[PDB]
Amino acid sequence: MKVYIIDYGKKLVKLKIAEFTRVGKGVVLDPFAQITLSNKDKDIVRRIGITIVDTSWNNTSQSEFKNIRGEHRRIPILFAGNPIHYGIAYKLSSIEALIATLYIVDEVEEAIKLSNVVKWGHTFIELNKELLEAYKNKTEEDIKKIEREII
Repeated sequence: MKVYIIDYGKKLVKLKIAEFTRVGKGVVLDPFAQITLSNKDKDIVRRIGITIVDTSWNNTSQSEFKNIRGEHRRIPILFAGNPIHYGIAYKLSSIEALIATLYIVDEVEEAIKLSNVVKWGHTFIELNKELLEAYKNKTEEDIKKIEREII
């Protein structure tokens, strides 16, 4: 699918997968969003795409997500599989949030090809795989109750 990035993430841009933008497009991954990503954002992702705001979980605020154009969705609980934040909840990198999004929108197939862009992409998947499987192609409410259980 198409991937966009808002910057005030060199990898995805170098690898032809993403481009920069000033205006949000498609589904905007937003930790401050009330609506959780589900199987209803599936066709928006396929036709329009995914917008990423390049930032950290710790020092971000809602001010940099607030007026971004597009459909705002948060990602359910997941654990970073990168060698820097391994095991820590919610602290996903840009490529991990992409892998997660693709998995949940019933596109597990491409969550794999993207996971080979980085050497630890495989680690992130198998660390959360049936968490990802329990998330895949499920409705938001079905996805959200599970998120509450793990906590």
